[PDB]
Amino acid sequence: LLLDHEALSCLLVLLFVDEPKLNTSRLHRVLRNLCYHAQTRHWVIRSLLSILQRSSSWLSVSMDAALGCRTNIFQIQTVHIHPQAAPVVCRHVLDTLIQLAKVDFWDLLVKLDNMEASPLGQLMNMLSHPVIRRSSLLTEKLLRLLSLISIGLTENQLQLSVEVLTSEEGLEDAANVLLQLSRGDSGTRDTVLKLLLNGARHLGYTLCKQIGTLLAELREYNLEELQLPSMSMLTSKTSTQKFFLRVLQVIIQLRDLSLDELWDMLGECLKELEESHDQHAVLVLQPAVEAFFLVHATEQKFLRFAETHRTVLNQILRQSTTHLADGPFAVLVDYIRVLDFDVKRKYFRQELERLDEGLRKEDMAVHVRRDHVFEDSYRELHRKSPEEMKNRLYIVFEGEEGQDAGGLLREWYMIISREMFNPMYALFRTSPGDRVTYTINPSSHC
Amino acid sequence: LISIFTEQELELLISGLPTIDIDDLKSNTEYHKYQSNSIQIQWFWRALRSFDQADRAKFLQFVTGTSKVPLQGFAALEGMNGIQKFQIHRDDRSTDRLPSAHTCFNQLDLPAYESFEKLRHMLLLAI
Repeated sequence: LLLDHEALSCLLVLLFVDEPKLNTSRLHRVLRNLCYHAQTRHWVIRSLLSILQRSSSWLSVSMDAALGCRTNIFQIQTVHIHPQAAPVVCRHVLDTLIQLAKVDFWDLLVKLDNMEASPLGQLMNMLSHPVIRRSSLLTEKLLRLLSLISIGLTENQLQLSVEVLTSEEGLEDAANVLLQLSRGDSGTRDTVLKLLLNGARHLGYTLCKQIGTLLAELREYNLEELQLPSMSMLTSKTSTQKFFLRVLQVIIQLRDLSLDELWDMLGECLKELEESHDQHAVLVLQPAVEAFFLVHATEQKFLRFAETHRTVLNQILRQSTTHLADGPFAVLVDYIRVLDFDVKRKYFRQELERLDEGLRKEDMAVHVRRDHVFEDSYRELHRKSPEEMKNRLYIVFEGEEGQDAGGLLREWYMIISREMFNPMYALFRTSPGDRVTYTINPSSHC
Repeated sequence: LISIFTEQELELLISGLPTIDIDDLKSNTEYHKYQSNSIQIQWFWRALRSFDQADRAKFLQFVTGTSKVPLQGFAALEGMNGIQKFQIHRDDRSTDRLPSAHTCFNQLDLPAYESFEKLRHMLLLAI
């Protein structure tokens, strides 16, 4: 017992006062070192968690909370924290708890003023309480905390509402939490899977309602660019599309949801967007298409989809910078008629660079004579390895002046592609019918 | 990794997409059983103008067998027996079969397809 509970209370009062200068990371390292003593740690955490619950004269600390409102953080009459200061007390306490997770108090506090795995249940209940549930920041911090600590039914419902309701990093920490919880018990795995499916079904039902309004309004738009106001609630950063896709990515991460009324009306909606002679107008359904190809095309119906919407799925892929073989649409690598040439060219160039990404490519000289380039190159290169060939060639013509290496390379390629069809090498001959094409010269055995 | 391209697309990858002077082709088209003001021909030119550069190139390969653009223009378009202009022939067989090409004559046989949309679909399915 290095320090008593009154000295710990004096240190912990520093968490309430919001001073920018104060080094609270150093205070966190003091509390961390003190919390190596197990009884000190346990009392510290029980106090910090009582501070969270109570957030949801020496002690005269005036915090500027709003405009023209300078609140006293403590109301003593049994000690309450004025709800304007609460979000800051929460923010500092979750900041301390994140370090302790990497690694009575009120009555003592008034006595002054007058002169991991068990409380995970409390921290999961904390998600229901309003000052936290409001603040995306406090939610993100609490979720990071839970994601660290994780290494019941209502508490999982409250964890899932964090995804079905409103933070990409905080919801990826929520994904980590839901995974690491599912690692624990087959029964919590099952209950969290079934409650994810329940929420995803609610989201799907309301998404079908939204797209039904969208399709109807496109009908009323045509039957007499696209800025249908029904589109706003799909463009929105917090749209049910992004919630549904997020939840499905978590479902698919836990696998290691029958909605054909949605999928067929997404279908006819896409068909009525494509017939409406606008292009980016599809993209307000890109995440619903990516959800379709997540739930389907399991690691078929997606093939009939890629046929009847082929040019649409191509507009999707062409607009997306998501790399074809790292995104969801990678499955269609093998059904190649369903992509545009330049989409396949982009996939080609990205997969080539990915496969050869471990290889450092160098610059490499090639010394040739203007009159012998073909045979000098054959001698130089024909025993070279493929990875040495993959180096960037710069060509030096004997005694010629320096020039732009790019233009000199283009000339080199041009001259070579000419000399290929010089009969003196007997490599290629023109089709006697066409007379402008070229095929392997059957007289190269000379 | 190369097998993602078609036999057309590997040519377009190696030698690049050409710029097609549709006006030069039109200036070097011969109509045998169609005429230059037939509605299927106006649909043909509308379709070919509507195709992007890659589908235009696939058409050029379909009818000439190559994407290569003649330096002097399509007036210098070669066939089996010397300079042969591009040529569109009406295929008097049933109109539920695709157009057909005889590239050594640069010859297109084209059924009298009943509509712009159907003709465009059949041509795009051919290429």
